Amino acid sequence: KNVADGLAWSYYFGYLKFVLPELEKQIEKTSKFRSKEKFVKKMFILIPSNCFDYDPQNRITFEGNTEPLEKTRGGVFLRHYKHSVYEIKDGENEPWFCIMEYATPLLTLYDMSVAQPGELSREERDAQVVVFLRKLQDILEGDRACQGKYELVTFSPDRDLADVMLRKLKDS
Amino acid sequence: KNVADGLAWSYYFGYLKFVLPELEKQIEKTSKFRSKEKFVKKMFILIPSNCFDYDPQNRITFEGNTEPLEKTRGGVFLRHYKHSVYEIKDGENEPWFCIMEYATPLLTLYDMSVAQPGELSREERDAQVVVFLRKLQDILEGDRACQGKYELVTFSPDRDLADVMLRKLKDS
Ligand SMILES: [Ca+2]
Ligand SMILES: [Ca+2]
Ligand SMILES: [Ca+2]
Ligand SMILES: [Ca+2]
Repeated sequence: KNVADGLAWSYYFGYLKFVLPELEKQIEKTSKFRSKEKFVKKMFILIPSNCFDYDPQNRITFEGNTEPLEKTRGGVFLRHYKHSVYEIKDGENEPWFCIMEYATPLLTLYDMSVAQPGELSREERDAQVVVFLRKLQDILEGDRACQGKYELVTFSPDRDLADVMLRKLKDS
Repeated sequence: KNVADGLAWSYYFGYLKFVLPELEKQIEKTSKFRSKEKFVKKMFILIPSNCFDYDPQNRITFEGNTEPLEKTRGGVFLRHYKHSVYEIKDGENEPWFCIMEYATPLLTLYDMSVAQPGELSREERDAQVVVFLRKLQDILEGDRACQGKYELVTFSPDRDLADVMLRKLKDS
């Protein structure tokens, strides 16, 4: 029922609340990318459809991670928040540098329903997913510090990851 | 209602599923701690009570993090999972080295109810919390690979953090 709200409220208060309003800053701390033009300074939250290698042609490549985001809690607990920047080759053209995130709260809905159907039907989850994605927007859409600092991207086997991502970069 | 299950099912499939059965291994990869006895190789999930400095006497200290756990998914997405090891001073006696985690799915219930009461009441949440802790156990309690690799610890202002942790280490 209204549990997809709890997952979306946890993806925000526990992650996107403080990594999004500092994304630009943190990216401007990583030397290897500061003077690297054609780097869309925005977090792309990637959403897969259906069920189970998104890189056949091998256009995408891990190029490192941004400077961690030291956040201490309660005056004792330290936690680092870094992001993985990838390089997407546009044929012979210049390559692109983006930040992609494989959404964990959503993936745990796929993983669960494949391992615990009784608790989460593959269909009962399909409703929980559509609510999560639409709830996640309405939360961020109401946060000025996180506004325009992200983008939701959906792909599939027929929707090649490298292709769809290159499409989103020309319009960002 | 039955949403706390979704939070507990996401903390497992998205984190505890693969960091817990490898904790011992990862800790035995971090040079600074391999030859360091009095290091309880177990993850302590810390739970705070009520609402808002857990270190007055300053007995606890960040001593670094374990070797990250590179986990790639879909053949493209890289993600690092490290843990923060702290040093708890046992008076003039030898010091202890443990792994403490400030639980993210639970903290998002506290943070939320302070910022969005209408969506999550202080009481409606207090139920969601007690269910989460009881749900999280039965999931881990049913996974032999995660069994005995963790421990739930609860504290409060009257329950000094450095103090409560030292009793849990001597009783392991
Ligand atoms: Ca330059
Ligand atoms: Ca690749
Ligand atoms: Ca030694
Ligand atoms: Ca301290």
